[PDB]
Amino acid sequence: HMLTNLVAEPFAKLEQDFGGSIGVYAMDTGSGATVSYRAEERFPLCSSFKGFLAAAVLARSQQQAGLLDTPIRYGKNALVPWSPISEKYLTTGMTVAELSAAAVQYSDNAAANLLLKELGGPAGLTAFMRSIGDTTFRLDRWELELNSAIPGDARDTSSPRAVTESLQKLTLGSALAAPQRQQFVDWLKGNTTGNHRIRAAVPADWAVGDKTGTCGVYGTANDYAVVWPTGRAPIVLAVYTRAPNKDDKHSEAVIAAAARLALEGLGVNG
Ligand SMILES: Cc1cc(C)c2c(CP(=O)(O)O)cc(=O)oc2c1
Ligand SMILES: Cc1cc(C)c2c(CP(=O)(O)O)cc(=O)oc2c1
Ligand SMILES: Cc1cc(C)c2c(CP(=O)(O)O)cc(=O)oc2c1
Repeated sequence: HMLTNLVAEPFAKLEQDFGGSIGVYAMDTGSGATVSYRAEERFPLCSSFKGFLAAAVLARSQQQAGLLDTPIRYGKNALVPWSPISEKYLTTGMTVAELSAAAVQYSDNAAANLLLKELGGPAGLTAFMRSIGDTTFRLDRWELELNSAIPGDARDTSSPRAVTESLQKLTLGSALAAPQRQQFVDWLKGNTTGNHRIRAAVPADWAVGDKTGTCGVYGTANDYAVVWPTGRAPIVLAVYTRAPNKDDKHSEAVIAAAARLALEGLGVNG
């Protein structure tokens, strides 16, 4: 409660300058201290579901040996906008692991949709999240229909708190077996799309993995991350934004600034 009260005023100023709503939940996994701002509100997931998608693939790989090596072939009709890796292998195919890495590290849309199909669609990913104790997450649609980000629409949303809680379980807790857990961490650490978001608030000598999302309407974009400061326990945090008007633009700088405030609220110098 004390740290949440500590950052309420700066968060309100930040979201008023942004012109929308900012949702943050940050957890110090050492002390258990947390910072919350709109942490229970629903925000569109956008591409941030793709991280949980790769975790679901890894969970299944614990039950099905060789799943990660399975080649997947696809047609030109799979190549929806922003498929930067999968479009280069259209004439060849890619493995499940390569699709997962592309979905996490390049936010590749075709890769995400192909893996969603393997897992039974949006309801299958939602079922995985329920299995780890997340009752908030819901995926309803595919890329790119899930970007609609309609105000008040619960489809394809979660809350910052639920995102952080599930991310902790999958990267630091026991939701995945140790080898799969480290693979998930390694994919997040290799993400290329988040340099202007949470990472922009993280000192160079701290390890960080993240997954971004950008819906492109209603000022809606996000990032979640696990941060390993040196000499203390890791921090898990989620930063989500939205705004009232369809033509409102998202802001990467606002996401980075919100991450800075969350870390400052936890007393993590850096
Ligand atoms: C690779 C892929 C992509 C999509 C979008 C789907 C869909 C949704 P649609 O294409 O019907 O709009 C359902 C499905 O079952 O498989 C997919 C596989
Ligand atoms: C896509 C996916 C993956 C897994 C591991 C599950 C689990 C674990 P399961 O009990 O099936 O072994 C529960 C579930 O309901 O959905 C999933 C969806
Ligand atoms: C059409 C499109 C698709 C994506 C995946 C993006 C992303 C990557 P994401 O943040 O969703 O992971 C950033 C962006 O600014 O525009 C996009 C536009």
